[PDB]
Amino acid sequence: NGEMHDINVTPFIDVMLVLLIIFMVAAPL
Amino acid sequence: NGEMHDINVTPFIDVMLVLLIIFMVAAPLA
Amino acid sequence: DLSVWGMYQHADIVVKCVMIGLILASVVTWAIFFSKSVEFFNQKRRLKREQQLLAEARSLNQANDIAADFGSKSLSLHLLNEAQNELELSEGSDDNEGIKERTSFRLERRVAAVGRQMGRGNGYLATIGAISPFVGLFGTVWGIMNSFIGIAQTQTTNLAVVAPGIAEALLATAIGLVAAIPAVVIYNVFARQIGGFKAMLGDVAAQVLLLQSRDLDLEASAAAH
Amino acid sequence: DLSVWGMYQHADIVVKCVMIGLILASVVTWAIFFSKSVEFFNQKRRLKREQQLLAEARSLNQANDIAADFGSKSLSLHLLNEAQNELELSEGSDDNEGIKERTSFRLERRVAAVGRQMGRGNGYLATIGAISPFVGLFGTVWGIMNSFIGIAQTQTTNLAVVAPGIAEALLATAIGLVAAIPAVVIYNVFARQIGGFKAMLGDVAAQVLLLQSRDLDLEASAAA
Amino acid sequence: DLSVWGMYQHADIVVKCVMIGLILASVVTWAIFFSKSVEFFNQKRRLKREQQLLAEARSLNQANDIAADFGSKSLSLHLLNEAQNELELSEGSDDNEGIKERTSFRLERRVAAVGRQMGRGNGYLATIGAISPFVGLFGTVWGIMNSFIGIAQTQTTNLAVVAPGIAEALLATAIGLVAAIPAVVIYNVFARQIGGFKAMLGDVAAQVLLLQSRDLDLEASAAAH
Amino acid sequence: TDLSVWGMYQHADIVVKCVMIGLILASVVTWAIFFSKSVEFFNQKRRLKREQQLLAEARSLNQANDIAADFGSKSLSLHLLNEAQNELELSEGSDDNEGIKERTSFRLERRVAAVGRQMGRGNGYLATIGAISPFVGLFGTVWGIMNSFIGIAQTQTTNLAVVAPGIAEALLATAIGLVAAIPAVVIYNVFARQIGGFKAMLGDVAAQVLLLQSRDLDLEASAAA
Amino acid sequence: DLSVWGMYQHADIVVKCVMIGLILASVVTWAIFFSKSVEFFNQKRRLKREQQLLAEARSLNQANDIAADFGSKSLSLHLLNEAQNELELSEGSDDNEGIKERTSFRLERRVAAVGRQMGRGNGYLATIGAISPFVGLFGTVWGIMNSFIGIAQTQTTNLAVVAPGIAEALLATAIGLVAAIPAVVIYNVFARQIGGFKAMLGDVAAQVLLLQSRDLDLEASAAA
Amino acid sequence: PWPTLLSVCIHGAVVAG
Repeated sequence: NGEMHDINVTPFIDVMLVLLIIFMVAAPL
Repeated sequence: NGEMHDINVTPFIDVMLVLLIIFMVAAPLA
Repeated sequence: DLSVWGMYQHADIVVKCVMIGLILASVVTWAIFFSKSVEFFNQKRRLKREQQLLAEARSLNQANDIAADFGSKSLSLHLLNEAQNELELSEGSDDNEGIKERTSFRLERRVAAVGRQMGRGNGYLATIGAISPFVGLFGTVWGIMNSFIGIAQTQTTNLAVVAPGIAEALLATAIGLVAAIPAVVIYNVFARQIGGFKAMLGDVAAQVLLLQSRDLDLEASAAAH
Repeated sequence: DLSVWGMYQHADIVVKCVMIGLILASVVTWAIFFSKSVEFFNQKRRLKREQQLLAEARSLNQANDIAADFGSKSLSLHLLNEAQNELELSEGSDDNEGIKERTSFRLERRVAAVGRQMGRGNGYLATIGAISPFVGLFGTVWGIMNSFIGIAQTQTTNLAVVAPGIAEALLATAIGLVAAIPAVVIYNVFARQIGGFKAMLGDVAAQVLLLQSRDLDLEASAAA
Repeated sequence: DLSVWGMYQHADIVVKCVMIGLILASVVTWAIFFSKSVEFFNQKRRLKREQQLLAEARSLNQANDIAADFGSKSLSLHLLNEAQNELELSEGSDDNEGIKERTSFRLERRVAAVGRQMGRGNGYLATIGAISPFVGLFGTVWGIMNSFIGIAQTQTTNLAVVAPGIAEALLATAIGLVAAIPAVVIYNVFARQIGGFKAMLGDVAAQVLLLQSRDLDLEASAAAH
Repeated sequence: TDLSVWGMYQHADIVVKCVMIGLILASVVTWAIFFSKSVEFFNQKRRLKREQQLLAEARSLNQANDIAADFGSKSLSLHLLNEAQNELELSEGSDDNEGIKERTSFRLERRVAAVGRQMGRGNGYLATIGAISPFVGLFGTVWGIMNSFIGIAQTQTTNLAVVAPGIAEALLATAIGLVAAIPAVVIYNVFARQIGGFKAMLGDVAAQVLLLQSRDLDLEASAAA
Repeated sequence: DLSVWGMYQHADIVVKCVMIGLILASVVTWAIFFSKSVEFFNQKRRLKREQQLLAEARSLNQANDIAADFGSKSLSLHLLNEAQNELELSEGSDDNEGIKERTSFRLERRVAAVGRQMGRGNGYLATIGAISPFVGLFGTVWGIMNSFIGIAQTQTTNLAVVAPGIAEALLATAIGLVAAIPAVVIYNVFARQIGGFKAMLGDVAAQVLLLQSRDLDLEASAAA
Repeated sequence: PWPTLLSVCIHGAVVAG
């Protein structure tokens, strides 16, 4: 059957990268 | 065939989560 | 502030409409789960009893007599009528193989049609399971954007001033997975249920097809005597 | 500045190119949806009405007389006149199971050919749906990498300095998500509609074989 | 602080629920592994031994005489009974080809039915190994939220504040993987074992069909002479 | 002192240099396969369309030979037509036609499958590159992250500005990893679609050859009445 | 001094066990590759030669004589014996359609069995290719978690004392991917090799059925 | 056999340093 129904969550990698840079810059002040 | 021919997501997510946690210990520690 | 409701209250309109759209997709996922599960349990419980009766049948005429009281909308009754209908539509022909072939072909389609009809709503579960991570994440990205565009103009330095927005953002992907995971689990369960039921209905279709093919050969031998 | 347009104009060449690539993919998706849905809805609605009129027929010539006023583009008339063509091409033959098998084979090829043509656009919908997230990921990584290359220029840093650089890297994935979301929805809508259409057309072809097979056996049985 | 217990008992109620839910998913996957593996080995071993005995048989009558001493729930004796029953129910027929088609069709149904029955537990294995990564991920997102809520509440970035959120994210990841890895291994082990076993059963079924078919053709030949 | 996209590769560690070279080689081979395969696929498709549309008017297998005779030795449809003619040529002593019809159906089905399988020849590279290039990217990434933390552990500095260049190399290894992945997985899917379409279309020509042969045999048999 | 060997020598016992687990998985995937590479090379080389020998044959008796000097492990000789044995067990009968059916069913069983029996190792390769990133991930997650609870107590505000623990943890996912990549490569190579081999063996079986099918019809015609 | 032994030999050459 041709339908698609499985999770793709790859854009959350983008959020993790954005979190990584803001911790790197802001956290040690 | 059944040949692996696709980008699987979860190893990528989990290693990036591991890298995020690494910068969440290291960066506020510094 | 600083709680799931208090941060939903102090969120962005677009992040609110994501959280609302995800909660609606979640309640639809549970509504279709209870509705479909209660139907499949009744259709399986019925068909099991029909098979336990028809397993005792030894001729097609005896199978019609055994089936005579079954519910109108029962699947086994429909198939027995499907086989008997071909046998009377074909009445003028002595080509038995033809009758077997046309009957086999009809029963096959009807079994596929029942299996397909039983799967009616699953496109919602497939869509919700595939899409709800993406939209939940669109909630995160937009919430990060509409807070970071604020610090870009306000020249902020304290991560704390933006931590509330980041928490409100990350809640949208938490809600994202909470809609996604039930929908994938339930879609995989109903795919297995339909496979099991369609196979079991194919078994009841084989029982009538065998009874017909047996009686045609026995009647042909009785004529050839 | 604060604007989506201004930060697009400010962004790096690679990520601007990714944003335009994903916007053109979003446009095509929608072009495919409107182009398919207006034709497919009309052809679904057409075929159902043919099945309503044919479902009462009892011999293949009677089904032809029912179909005789259907338009030349009717799939049901295409199947019926094809089953009548396999009879007329071998009229001078008495191999009845030969006529049945040749007809069954022709209608199987025709139903597959119509079904395969009915799905014409789906390759783009499936690909844009599965792959646009990864094009968004490449766009972001490149922006995030460029922001660390910005930090490597000087010992000075503040999150107010990197803010537009991480905002353009986010915008690249926001465009990726807005392009992927419609494509997955539209692909599943057509995958379910095509499955129903394949079934309706298959059950019309099944009725044509049944009509032929009975009337051919009954004609042969008249010799008794 | 303490290495795991102290860290777990300090975690948020949502993460405690995810942890306990995944530990239950872990114990059920090991339970159905041991529970079905000892059945599966016994069914593989018995079917191998029955095949090794039936391999010499040269008529279906001889195949009954060698198989009749097999256990009351033997798979091979079930197929020999099935083919013998299709013959005894058909004894008025002169067409042997109808006996061959009906026997082939009935054995194909029974091989498929045992194939479904042997798969009984695999829905858990295939589901848990597919979704426990995302259930772990949801737990990490909650730990990440709790870290930013900590920062927002103290308005500071000190490591003590994010410590509980990252502790939660580590545990939810770790148990997410500990649920996934066994389920993916055990699912592949049973997919391979099912393929091998269902193929052996299909080979025994094919031997019965061969042996019956050859006998019917020799009986027809011996009458025609 | 300063760096750029190239300068970052020029200062990188030998392990991640070797990974980046691996992805650029995977990129140039996946595009070289695409242009080579695409130019073949277009010419094969365009030839077969013209051959089918020209064969569509044939009324007997003898006429189809006269139509096809000037196609050329590389023609798929002349090959299939010969296969069909050769089964009659080898069967010349047979009175039975049903055997010829069956053998020809079997041969032409194997030829259609063989041409479909033969067009797939390069696809092992496209599938493998699309599957491994993400992982092979991550490895480079992780190795760069390790080298950055090893740099701190071996030098006792605590300023994250010395980490930034090292993790820029790491994220670049992921970036080039996706630049190799995405074309390969897109192009593998595209060709899998184009193979299925071509194999089905060739099957339509094979069906016309079977229909012509089957029909003209039944007429030749009728002429004995 | 924290070189790869020193990091392994200075790691937690649980993550040491993860390193050994992945290294043993790396050993077994390369052992399977060398073991099966010579098997496919020898079995495919032999079967291609046997096919080019048999492609000349024009009756089943000629094929039996051509193959008569093939070695006892020859797959084409095994299929020719499987076909010949259905003739000698059928000797007292004249249902040629029955002999053709029974032979077809036996050869398709045997070709399926050889294919299944020749994909022996793939359960390891597919499993290791799927799970080796995740057991590597479990190793690094555990290593980080140890280093964190390490700063939870004996609080040390210095970044430089955790950096070894970060590298020792990351090495577990690096070793994970070094095991995973060969497993996915080798698995695809053998999936494609088996696909080609299984189809080549199917074409040999098809020639045996075609030779027998002609021979029985020719004999029945010559008996008229 | 010799494939298993050869695999641990190449891993022995690669682990050295």
